[PDB]
Amino acid sequence: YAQGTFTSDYSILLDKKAQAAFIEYLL
Amino acid sequence: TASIAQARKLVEQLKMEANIDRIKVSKAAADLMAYCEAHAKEDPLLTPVPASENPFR
Amino acid sequence: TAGELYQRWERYRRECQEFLDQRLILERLQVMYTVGYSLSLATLLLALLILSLFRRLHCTRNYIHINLFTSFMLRAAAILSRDRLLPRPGPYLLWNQALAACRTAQIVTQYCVGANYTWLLVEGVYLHSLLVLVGGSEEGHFRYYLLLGWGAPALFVIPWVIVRYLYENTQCWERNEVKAIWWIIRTPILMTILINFLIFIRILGILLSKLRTRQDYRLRLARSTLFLVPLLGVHEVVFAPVTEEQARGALRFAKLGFEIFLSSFQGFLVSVLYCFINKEVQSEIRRGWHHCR
Amino acid sequence: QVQLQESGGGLVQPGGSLRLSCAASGFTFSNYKMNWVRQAPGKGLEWVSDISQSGASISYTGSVKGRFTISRDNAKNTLYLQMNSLKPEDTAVYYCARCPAPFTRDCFDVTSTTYAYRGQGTQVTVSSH
Amino acid sequence: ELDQLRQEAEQLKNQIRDARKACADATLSQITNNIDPVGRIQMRTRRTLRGHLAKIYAMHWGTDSRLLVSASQDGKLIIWDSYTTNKVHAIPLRSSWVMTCAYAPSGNYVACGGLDNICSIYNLKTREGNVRVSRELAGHTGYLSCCRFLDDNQIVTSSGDTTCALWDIETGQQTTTFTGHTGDVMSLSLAPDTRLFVSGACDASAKLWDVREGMCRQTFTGHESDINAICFFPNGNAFATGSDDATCRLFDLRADQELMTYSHDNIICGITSVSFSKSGRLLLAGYDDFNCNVWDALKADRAGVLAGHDNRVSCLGVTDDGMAVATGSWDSFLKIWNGSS
Amino acid sequence: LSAEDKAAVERSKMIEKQLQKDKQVYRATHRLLLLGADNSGKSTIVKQMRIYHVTSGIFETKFQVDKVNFHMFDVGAQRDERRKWIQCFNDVTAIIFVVDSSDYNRLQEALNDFKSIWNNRWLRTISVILFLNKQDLLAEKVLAGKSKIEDYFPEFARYTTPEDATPEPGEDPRVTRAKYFIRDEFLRISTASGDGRHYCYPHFTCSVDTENARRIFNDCRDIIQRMHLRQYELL
Repeated sequence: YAQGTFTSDYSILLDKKAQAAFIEYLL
Repeated sequence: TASIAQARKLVEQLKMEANIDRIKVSKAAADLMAYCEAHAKEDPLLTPVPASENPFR
Repeated sequence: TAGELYQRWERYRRECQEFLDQRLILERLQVMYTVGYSLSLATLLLALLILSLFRRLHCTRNYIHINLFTSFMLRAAAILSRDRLLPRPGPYLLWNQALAACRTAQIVTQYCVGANYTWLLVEGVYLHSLLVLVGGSEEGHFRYYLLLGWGAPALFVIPWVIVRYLYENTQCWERNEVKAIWWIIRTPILMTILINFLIFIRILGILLSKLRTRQDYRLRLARSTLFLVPLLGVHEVVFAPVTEEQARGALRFAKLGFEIFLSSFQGFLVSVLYCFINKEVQSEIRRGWHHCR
Repeated sequence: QVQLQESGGGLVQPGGSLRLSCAASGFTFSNYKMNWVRQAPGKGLEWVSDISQSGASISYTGSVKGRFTISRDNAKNTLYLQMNSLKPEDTAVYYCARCPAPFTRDCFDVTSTTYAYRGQGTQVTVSSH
Repeated sequence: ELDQLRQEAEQLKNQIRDARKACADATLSQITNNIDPVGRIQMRTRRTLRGHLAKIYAMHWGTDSRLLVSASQDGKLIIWDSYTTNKVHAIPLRSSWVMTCAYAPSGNYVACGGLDNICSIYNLKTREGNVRVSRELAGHTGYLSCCRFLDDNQIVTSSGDTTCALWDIETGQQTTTFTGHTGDVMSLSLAPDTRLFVSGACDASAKLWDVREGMCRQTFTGHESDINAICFFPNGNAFATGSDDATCRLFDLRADQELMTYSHDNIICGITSVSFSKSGRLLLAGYDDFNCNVWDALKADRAGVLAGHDNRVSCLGVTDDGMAVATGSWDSFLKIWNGSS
Repeated sequence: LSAEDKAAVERSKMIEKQLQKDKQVYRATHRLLLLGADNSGKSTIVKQMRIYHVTSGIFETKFQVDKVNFHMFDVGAQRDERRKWIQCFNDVTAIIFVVDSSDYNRLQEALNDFKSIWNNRWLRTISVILFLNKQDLLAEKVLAGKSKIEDYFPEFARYTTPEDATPEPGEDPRVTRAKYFIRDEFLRISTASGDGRHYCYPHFTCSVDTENARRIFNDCRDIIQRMHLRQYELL
């Protein structure tokens, strides 16, 4: 099941980028 | 002998068959033309009948 | 997760008041695999049309091909529909109507993938029963095949709705935190794939006997297996060599990309191999065109 | 009237030669695979040779291979078969018979006891006075 | 001895040939040169009847332009309706191999027969409503090719042993036998007056018989291969035959010679069934190359083509009122064609 | 009006229900045509399976092997000319052609009969199960040596026993060479024009043999598998 793993990896890989940017945006 | 019986029958068959009256092709072809033209109006396949009356919708 | 971060962020004020390259390659895969998916939707629809409305080709074999083809659209359309939604934080930077929509779109895709995978098994079973089985005149199993074709994935995905919702419910059924819940849907996919491998071997064993009896040979066998591999979807078994290893590096992305590649263009490949190459339908269009002219 | 009267034949000394010509009329002597069936005394009809629609495909029975030749002339409307080195057991009545249908390669009933498109038959005898 | 008889036979045939040419002033095409073309003829498959599992070898329309009976090599003899497609009977045959079928003019009886030398006859309107074989007319040596119901009590069967016979149903015996052709009799067609009939054989000659007298009257030799099918002109003074050379020839009774040969250079297959229209102007011919050709009797023109069949067409029949044309084939489908204004 | 029409449709529904039942049994059984000459052991072949019993025209024998039914037809009373009734057997599973190997005289007639069957337009897709019958008498004729096959087939002096030959243990080399020459004579016709639509299945058979329905079964099964494979374009 290629599809599921790709969207699971993409689910976190983009989510983590939002985190490390949200804190940096404050400062 | 079977051969002699067949040959006698064939000659007798052809002898009676050859003694028939033949109508000239000009008259025979005219009769075929006359029949086709006479009944051409009542032919529902050469000239299709209106769909209001044919059974095959 | 991200959502937990804002929850603890707000509560702090209550007391007070009293990773770049991997994204790019995934994006490059995102355009690549949606190109194959979109193309496969366009090309096979032409194949399905010219093969379904033609009363000349209506044998039981083409019924499965009709049903196999329509499972590719329904699988490809669901992927495009789910990818179109994609409620990504970036689309925004309170929200509603999307987290529940992502639940509905994803759950359709899960059944859509299961329908496609189990229909490849049905075609393998029917072909196996057409050669190995003796005495059965067939034509009476189509009731069972339709049930297995579309009803089998229901048993794979309906429990997945219940067991994940009450145990490890996520935002929109996209995050796979625990690999244990990743089964129930993945395991039947593997079981169907493994069964097809046994059926594929059996047919190759029979076809070897047919080629050896009447004796060039090496070319005929090579074309036949590659003619048969996409029909039973058996190429996927060699891209899943016990994932317990999980090698790290660019090899994992390269292996996943090739695995994604074949899945994306499977619909177009199956459409062209059994609608265009097939001489019967190709030559039949000549007979139909002759009447038109 | 499909008629296939044959010519030639008669008395020939052993080891000699003879030629049979079969002239076909009443049908287009083309797109028709012809044959040269024969019948020995006291034996059933047997097949000797055949020729294709326009030559280029010729076969013979085993016993006559290398001794007989068969040729056709579409313009002349004649079918030819030339014997060479006659042998005493070759005494038989030879017929020319065409295939039942045109544009075909499956001539079916050519050695049957009765057949519409067979010739009258030419007698060939190999003996000495 | 033998030479004395054969010398008369050759001379006698010469007398007939010279006599025929004497009464040949102009051809039919020469006279019909001023007759205006029929025009392009388009036909639409109004109904398609399915239910036969194997190839269809025979069909016959009913007297009421309805209930065509068709026979197929799976051992079935279905009686259709041609309106609403409803099947009326599915009579099963003792022998799976059937080469002909018939429908009685009264509509009560249906005949059969094939590669079994037996012309089984079925009573449709039984007291209990169940169809059972009423008679098994045996006596033919070769297979049975065609059988036409001449009156409800007699039937003329053409067999593959170079004979045609007239049976009496109640007695079950050959009332008279027509020892004619030297090859298999492949087709049969009675005159509209039910007095004479014709028969095309495998010797490329179609004879004409007198049912009452029992002996052949005229012999027609214009073909060059086995005659597969033969019909009658609606007036009963002409007939058309189709053979293996892909030619349909319109013979004449009084003139005792052929008139036209309907053919084309693009057709090499060979006719399997012929049938005239209601007025006789059209001549449909079921060819081997999967489609039929709608000829024109008065002038060979090939007005239309009914190209709708997968396998070869082995059937043809025009209803009594000439409203529809049914063409069975080896694909196990009967298509009922019709015109369109 | 619809009251009477419903009765007609109700009958048409009953007829279709029985036709569907007969479609399964029609497609379950295999129909075979048996062909041969006077000298061929056609009757003995039939009598072998005549045990399984359940003007004349055509005979039929029903024998079933491994729960698979076969129908086996043999024309009884038909004239010499067979170019018109042979078209009825264009849908049979296979043609069982029986040849008397130990004749040397009508062998050429047997070869011509096979050639016309192979090249017939309507039999172009029918596989032929060849049964070179009466192999036991061939051994006696060859061993005695009075009659020489060379006298009828000139191309026998240069013939050599094929490498793939599998003679019975204890069979004389002369018999093996002679029996395989006849088989290769028929297969030369079959392989000349039969590409993939139909094949020949030669079988050396004695006058009496307890395993002949299995040979037909093991070879009709091959025909069915090949046709299905060719339907999928895998062959």
